[PDB]
Amino acid sequence: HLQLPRPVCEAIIRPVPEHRADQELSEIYRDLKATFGVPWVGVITQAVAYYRPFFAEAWRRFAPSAKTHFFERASDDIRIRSWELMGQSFVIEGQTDRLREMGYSVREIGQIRAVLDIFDYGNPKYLIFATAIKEGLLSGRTFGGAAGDARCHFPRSPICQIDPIPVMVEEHHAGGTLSQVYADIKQTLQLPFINSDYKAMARWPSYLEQAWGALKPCIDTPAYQAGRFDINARALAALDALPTAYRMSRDDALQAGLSEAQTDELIQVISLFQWMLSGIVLNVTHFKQQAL
Amino acid sequence: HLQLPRPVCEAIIRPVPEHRADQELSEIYRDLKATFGVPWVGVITQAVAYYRPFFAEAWRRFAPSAKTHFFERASDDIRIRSWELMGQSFVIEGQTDRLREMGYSVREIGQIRAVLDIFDYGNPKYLIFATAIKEGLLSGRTFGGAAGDARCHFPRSPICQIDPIPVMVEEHHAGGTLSQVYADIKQTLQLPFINSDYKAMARWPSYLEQAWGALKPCIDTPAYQAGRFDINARALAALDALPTAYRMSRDDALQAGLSEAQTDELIQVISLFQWMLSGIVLNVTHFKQQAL
Amino acid sequence: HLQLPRPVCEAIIRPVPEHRADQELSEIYRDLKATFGVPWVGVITQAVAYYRPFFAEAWRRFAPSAKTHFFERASDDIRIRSWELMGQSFVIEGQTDRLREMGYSVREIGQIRAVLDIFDYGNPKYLIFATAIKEGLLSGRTFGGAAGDARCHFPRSPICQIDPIPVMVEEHHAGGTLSQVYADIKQTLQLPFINSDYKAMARWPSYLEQAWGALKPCIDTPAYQAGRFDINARALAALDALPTAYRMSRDDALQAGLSEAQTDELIQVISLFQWMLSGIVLNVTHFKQQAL
Amino acid sequence: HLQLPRPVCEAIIRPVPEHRADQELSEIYRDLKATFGVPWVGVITQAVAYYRPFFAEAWRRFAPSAKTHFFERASDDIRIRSWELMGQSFVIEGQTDRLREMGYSVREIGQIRAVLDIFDYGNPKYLIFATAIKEGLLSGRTFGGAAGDARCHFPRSPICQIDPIPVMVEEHHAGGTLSQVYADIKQTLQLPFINSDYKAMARWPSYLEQAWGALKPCIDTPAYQAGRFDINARALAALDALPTAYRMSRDDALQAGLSEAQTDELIQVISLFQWMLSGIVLNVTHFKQQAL
Repeated sequence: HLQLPRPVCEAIIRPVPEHRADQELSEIYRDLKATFGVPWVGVITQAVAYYRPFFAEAWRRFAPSAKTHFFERASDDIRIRSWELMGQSFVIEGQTDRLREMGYSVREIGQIRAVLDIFDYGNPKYLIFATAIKEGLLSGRTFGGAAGDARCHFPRSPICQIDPIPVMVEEHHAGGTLSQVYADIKQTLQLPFINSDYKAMARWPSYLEQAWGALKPCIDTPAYQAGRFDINARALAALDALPTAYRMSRDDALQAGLSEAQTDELIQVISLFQWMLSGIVLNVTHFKQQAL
Repeated sequence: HLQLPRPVCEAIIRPVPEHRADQELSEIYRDLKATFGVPWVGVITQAVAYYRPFFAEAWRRFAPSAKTHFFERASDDIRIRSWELMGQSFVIEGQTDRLREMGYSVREIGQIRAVLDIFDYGNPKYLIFATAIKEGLLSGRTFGGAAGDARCHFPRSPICQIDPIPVMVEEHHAGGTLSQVYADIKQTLQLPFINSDYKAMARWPSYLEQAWGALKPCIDTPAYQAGRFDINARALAALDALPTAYRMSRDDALQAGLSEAQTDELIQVISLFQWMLSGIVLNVTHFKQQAL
Repeated sequence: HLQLPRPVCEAIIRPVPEHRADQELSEIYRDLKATFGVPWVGVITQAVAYYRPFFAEAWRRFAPSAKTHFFERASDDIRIRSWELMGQSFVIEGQTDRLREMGYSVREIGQIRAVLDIFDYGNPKYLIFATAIKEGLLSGRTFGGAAGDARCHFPRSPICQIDPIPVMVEEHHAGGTLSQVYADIKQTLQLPFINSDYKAMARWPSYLEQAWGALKPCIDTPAYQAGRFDINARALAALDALPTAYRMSRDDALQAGLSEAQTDELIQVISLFQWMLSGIVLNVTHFKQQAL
Repeated sequence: HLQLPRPVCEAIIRPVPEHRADQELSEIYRDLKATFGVPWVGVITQAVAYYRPFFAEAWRRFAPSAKTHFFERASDDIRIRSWELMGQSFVIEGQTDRLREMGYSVREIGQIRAVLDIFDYGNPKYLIFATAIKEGLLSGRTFGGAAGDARCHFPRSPICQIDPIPVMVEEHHAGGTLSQVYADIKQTLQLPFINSDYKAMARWPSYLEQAWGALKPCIDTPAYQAGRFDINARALAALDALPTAYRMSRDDALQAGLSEAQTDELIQVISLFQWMLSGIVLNVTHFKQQAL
């Protein structure tokens, strides 16, 4: 009965997407993408972006760890675990053939796998970042900092795809039918937003409904909820193990320039996204397992 | 009341899309795109591609002209005329303010214009090609070939975007309301196919539904049907003025490897697509005037 | 025996290249590239950009004309004339067989032509811009702006290559012998700088060694000097026919924030690049006819 | 005083570069790049590619292992080991200060690092592949295949740079000084060819002049020599642990269609490249530490 609570969330989330970002924000957005080695700024960071002096300083405190061999391996090990959990817990009778029947060519199915690959690789990095932000605020604690194995502090595996931004069907791009797929997900996952993951799948409307439609019955089953706690506890372990110490408390929030009250709302906001992220990692894993 | 007849189109169309093309075909596809200087193979040429040795040979007979200063200016003057025609015959309200209110940012509206630019540039080039193919078959005639102004034989203005293929929501990609928006168009336009320019617009569903919604009432008004005659007449004039003579008769079809039967079917296919291309040139013009 | 008088420029040129440009200036560079529809910022515009508030202002005033059918055709008509001129004045030996025998493959020779095309397309546009800036300052006149044919004000031929920036071997990149070919070019062309064109061709040092060596004997022959004057005059004529009036005189330069002392230097600097731009249009034409 | 014996190479090496590779071979070249996740076909694979039916068959059999977490981790640990090794064996002064003073902007130095990054990531993967071909042929043995940890069989970390092909100044591109730096490199490393990485560094000839000059004294110091053997041993150990069994014996090479004469020749060619990739791994590690 291992299970992860969806927090209270009073808070209005105010993402700054990349197509609206001003030049100052877009610089941090670029540093973020380059450092992780991902071609998309996640909604979580679009949302912490609203509290921009916090985001700026938090990222600055976190960026050194993100650049390390340790952080590459820690994220990669969360992807592997998800691949392990979902393969053991759920039946994946594939869908390459289902897609062929629908009309999809081998080229197209390639392009889809390539999109799911991006998020497969990128989400454990956002999860760990989310975790550090939320736990730093909540506990005021200093995390990581140990020397240990010197190879842990080495530069991460260096190749990366950072351009272009994946094609994403935003919520105001959406027509009616797709809007209902988008409402169906928000409700099912209990989120006020559509993940970048689904939006990029949505470029292929008929493909997204098929995939989501196979994933939906697995959400909040006990094995899913167990698996999600597991993924969550591993991001908590990566937080404890950062190569460069990370502290960003409520008081560092004030010093960064936020009111006490804005810090309270930020905590609700990051707690929501942090809870979202262990779930999307199972979610993306599922889509990718079907795709093979 | 000048009108140009929608022909009979008994014939099944069988386009080989780029994501399906094999190595041999993809190579002619690359030469096509490179010469015209467009990043997409048009449905017209996808469809004539089914009759591959005719398509191969016809393209060979036409490409010398396509590479010329003459052909660049003839295509460009067709765009200019359509801009001229639609600007006068139609009151087209600006509508970027609507898009803004729907939630589209200044950057997104930019990307949308960039897509319309592609087709605004490329469709006169496909229109003239489809005209050469059609009339060569019907009349057996040898068109152009005059020396004239030596500058007409000069290399065309050199710059092109060749990549990537635009993002198109193909018909099997399409979801619910979009399959009915696609249906709406097929019917209104009397076509069995959805054009590439709509599919590219389809990446922004909400933007398609009401760009199209604004254009639909214009189709087959007298000023529309007349503007279309004008565009069709000008492609016939560019056909007569080709700097390298083009002949591809019915008997060349047979020589190419086609049967009498297949050639009969090809004539129906090219006539339908040829008819389509003057309509789509006004259509794209309309979209693009809306988007100022 | 006709020729373009080389101006005297004692003035130091201080180009801001794209790889040192700050955010604000990159934003203007970007807009310049998107409107011209070329992938590179000219050394001409890099040197004017030093006197930044004047550059910013000459560009806002000129850009309305740059976006027009008139400006696209006028620039393109200068490319045609240079092709005509060099073709009739010079017997140019083909060099692709000699490239082949040096080791160059078909694709490579193709890459070489593609780069040449970029400058064959772009440079007349810079020539006209430079002419406008120079004459506006020398004469104080308002140029163009007559109503005339409505089509001249239409949007220009709409698709372009903006990315990536051409691979250019800068002077501080060059090793010994490439620094000697750069020295040669400078003295023969009478310039204190290396054009973007040669640096781009310099990606293939041996090809540049060849194409420059075949061009050089033709430099400042009578047929060159007369053709150059004619190219020049075409730019001056392009100036009087601009769709949207352009005035940027000394009084305007002062108002933009320049001193008296900086305006005299700017007049010198633009004067030297203006003279230059007639020569580079012919030079790449020779290049490009060598490579047929 | 440990050292890797250089093998006698009598054989003429005959690489098909990406810019000459035909359609069939380019499609093998593609798959190799999309599996390794690098944007370049290595010269080792270019030379084995001459023996094309053997090349196709050795890659079909090795590709199952290359697609695995094991292979990703194992290649990555070779990168980690060389960093560790050159770091504790050598005190390497920074060079970015001299690059600055030479004229290199912050972005250019950034670009150079990004190119170094590529090889830093890819080369271990080419080391291991080359090791499998050499040992397979020399010993007739089946390599890897034991079940072990299930995770080893999982899909590798799923993101890559596959385009564009790095800018590489080939030997028929090079001019005067470059040819002599290339000459220096060949004799110093005892190779009758230039590696992809020096030709890439060569886009910036003065950078290559500087980075190679700082390396060359270190070449064949005891420390270098001893470290190179270690890297070589770990490749040999990666070979015994391949997730999916690999056999490609001389007998196998006969079935693929090689004579006995070509197989002797192929054994000499792969042997010389096999020896070489242990060195290039240390070599670029050095450049990269020079450039921190």
